[PDB]
Amino acid sequence: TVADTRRLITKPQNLNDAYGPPSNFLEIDVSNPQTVGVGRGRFTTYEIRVKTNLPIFKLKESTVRRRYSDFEWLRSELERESKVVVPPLPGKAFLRQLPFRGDDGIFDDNFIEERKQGLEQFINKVAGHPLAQNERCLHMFLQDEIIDKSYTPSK
Amino acid sequence: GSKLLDEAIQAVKVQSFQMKRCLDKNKLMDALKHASNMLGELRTSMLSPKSYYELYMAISDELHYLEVYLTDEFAKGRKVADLYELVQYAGNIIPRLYLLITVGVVYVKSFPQSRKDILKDLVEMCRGVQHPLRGLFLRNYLLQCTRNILPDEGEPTDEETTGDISDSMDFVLLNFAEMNKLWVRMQHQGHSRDREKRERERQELRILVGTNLVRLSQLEGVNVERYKQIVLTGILEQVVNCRDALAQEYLMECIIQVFPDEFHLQTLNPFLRACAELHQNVNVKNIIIALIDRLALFAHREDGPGIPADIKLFDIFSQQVATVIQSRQDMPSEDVVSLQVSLINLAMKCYPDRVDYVDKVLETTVEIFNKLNLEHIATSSAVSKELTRLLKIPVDTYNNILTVLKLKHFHPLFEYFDYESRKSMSCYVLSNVLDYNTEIVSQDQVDSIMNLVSTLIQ
Amino acid sequence: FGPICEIDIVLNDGETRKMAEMKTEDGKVEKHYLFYDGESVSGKVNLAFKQPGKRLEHQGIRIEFVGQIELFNDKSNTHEFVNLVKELALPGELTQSRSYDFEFMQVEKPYESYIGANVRLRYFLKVTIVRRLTDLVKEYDLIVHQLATYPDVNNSIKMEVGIEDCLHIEFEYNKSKYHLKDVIVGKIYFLLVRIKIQHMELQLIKKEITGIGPSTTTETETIAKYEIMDGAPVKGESIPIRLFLAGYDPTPTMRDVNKKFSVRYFLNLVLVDEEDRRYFKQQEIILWRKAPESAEQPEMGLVPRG
Repeated sequence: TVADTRRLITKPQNLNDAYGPPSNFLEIDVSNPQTVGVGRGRFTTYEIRVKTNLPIFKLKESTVRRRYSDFEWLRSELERESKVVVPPLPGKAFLRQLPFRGDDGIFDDNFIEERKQGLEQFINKVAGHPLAQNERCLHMFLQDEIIDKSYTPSK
Repeated sequence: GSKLLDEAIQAVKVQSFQMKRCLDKNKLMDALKHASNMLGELRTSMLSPKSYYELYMAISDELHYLEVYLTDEFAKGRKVADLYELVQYAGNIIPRLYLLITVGVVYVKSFPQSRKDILKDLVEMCRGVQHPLRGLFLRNYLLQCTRNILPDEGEPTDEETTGDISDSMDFVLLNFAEMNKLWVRMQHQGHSRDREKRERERQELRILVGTNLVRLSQLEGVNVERYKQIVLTGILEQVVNCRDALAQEYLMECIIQVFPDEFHLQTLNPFLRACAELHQNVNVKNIIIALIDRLALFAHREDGPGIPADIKLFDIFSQQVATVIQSRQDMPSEDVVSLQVSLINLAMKCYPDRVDYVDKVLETTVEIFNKLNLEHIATSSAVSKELTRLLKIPVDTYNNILTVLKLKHFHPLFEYFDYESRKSMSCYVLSNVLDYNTEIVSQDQVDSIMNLVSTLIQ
Repeated sequence: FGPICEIDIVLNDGETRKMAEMKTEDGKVEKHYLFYDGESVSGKVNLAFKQPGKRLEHQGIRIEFVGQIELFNDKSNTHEFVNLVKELALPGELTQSRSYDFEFMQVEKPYESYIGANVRLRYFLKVTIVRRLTDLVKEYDLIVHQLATYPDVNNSIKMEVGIEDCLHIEFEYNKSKYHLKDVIVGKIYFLLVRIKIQHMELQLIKKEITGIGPSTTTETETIAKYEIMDGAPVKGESIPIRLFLAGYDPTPTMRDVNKKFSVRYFLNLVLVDEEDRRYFKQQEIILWRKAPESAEQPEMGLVPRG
């Protein structure tokens, strides 16, 4: 013997498993920023579009509209019960809401673009976390059409 | 940017320079440390399949300078101890396995007693790379390195060698099944809006998967009985179960091309039963046509056995083409007629004698047109295009145009044409009967010429 | 001037006897004669006299064979577990060079030499010339290795672990007890995969535990990071492991040596997903010396699926 070619014996893979589509599909896109309101009470909303084949999520496809505060609400609800050290949001920009700036403030396009990307970054890390997928707040945020803040945290 | 590619090939050329440098000094372990650094470039996920292909080719060329260094060194009695074990110390798997494959083939040449176990080992340890692109290129490199060293029947009779033709068939079939698995897996990776890009990327890489079938045909020990029982049985098991139109269509065509017609004649009913199981988006018409076209060139090839009398080609293809068409959910009518054309073409080239076969296609073609509750077929319609091409083959191909007029069901097909094409086709037939001079016409054929004039004028 | 006398020890089998290497601090490698439990230690003490004309008044000469454990770099914590004495000379004078024979009969050496982080176990011969205020002292270091034979029982480690409804796996290593130049032959088998795995690796982890009871300090070092899978498997996929231990030169497992310290080895299996999350399971393995003939990167332990 010139070579150690030792291996443990393996069970042949079933062909439905080998050629079947994987069971780990989950993509979430944050898109299409839109101003809602006029004057003082304006705020941007983003479309949150989910496609999945994980059985824990109730809908294989979902589209919902969300505000940056909704992203803040989710992170808060997760920080209290989840025991998942939650990633950071792209940042509240208080000083962009001050008047007579040299840009459109909270509606500047470079700002909204960088925020949008940070929100997609955030939601994809959080939604893929196994312990975060148990919490009722995540499913509420992603797939109920409006969030119910008067809820009792379960699971 | 496309810099990534060039930066990598620059880095490759730096490490491959220092590799050959150390190989000049006989500093093997220091050569391997650079070989591993070079191979580290194949770990990337940032390159496209074309870019990655180019990087692979650069690195494959450099690995050959190492592989030939070892093979000679071993041949001249100065064999390095534990080298198989030593290259497995690499902490990253992609460098580890490229180096393991390289050292493996050197060991097979140098220690024929270890041939069976090392080959079986190399095909098996590749399971470590589950990533589609990198896994396909790894398994491809396995298949190229092992090209000349796999067991076979016309071999030097050194009775300390291990492994026979069976072990080679399992080696390549196993590697085939893993590569196809990875190749199909590419359908589902990345984001859902790059579906057309993925199918484009997969299309490019098809040659990597198909090389396995090519390698199986190159084995001299793969006779017709081994093809029936092992190789085609292995290949069809993956094909029907992969449930992927792109691979099914490619792999079935690839079979027809790669294996001989001797094998195709003994396996027609299994091949055509498999055609009926394929995904609905597969162009089954093209599969059946490419097979018939190949058997037609085999009938006219003299200094060969020809087509045996027990293989009733016409009865097989007539019956299976019908069954395949039944298996399709929504086959266009033009495609059904394109198949009638190849059934004619088959019958002309494989059995020039038997006119009753050519007429039976035309009889069945009538039944198809009759069965189909058809609105009037314009000359611009694709059905008309094919029916015209169908009818022109007997007229164009036969020596004596008299023999065409004696066909019973040639003319009833004229019914279904446009007014414009009846005039055009009657003229084309009648024109050819004057272009070549007439002998006296028999009772049946006198009737057929008058019917051709009656379609021309009215 | 310098020293009046120099002490050199020379073993009787100093040509034929095998030597051995020890890794110390900052990559230094010493080499010393190798010994085993039961062997006799014998040789000569040679006193080279350096200042001719002068004289060395002493109150005795002895040689000591010592095996001791040193903790936390503190002389006051040194414990001798082996001490043998041979008196070589009564109180007297030395005017020229002289040599003395010594022999320690069938010497017990119950533990293997070790140089760690918070611990050292070492053997040495110590010669002492006793003078009125300051003794002349010479130490002479020795390696001791402890041997073993193939174990009565060596069970394969085999287990089903997971993150419930996300990842289920069965791993298997071919033994519980590997010799220093042995090979981990194993497999990973995937039962359920609802995550996107980037890569998997097998790690060899060394743990040095010092002290008694709640007084416990643990030093951890990661000796190997051996990638075993690149990419995302699906269910029913098997991944072969072949890790050669020769490539990492580890020490043997040492369990409650003199009730003072331990050195233990663990195979740590780590899967990393596409978002850099990390899933692990740790398994102790015994190594033995063969007788020759966190937001960025969250961690979740894989739990037994009983």
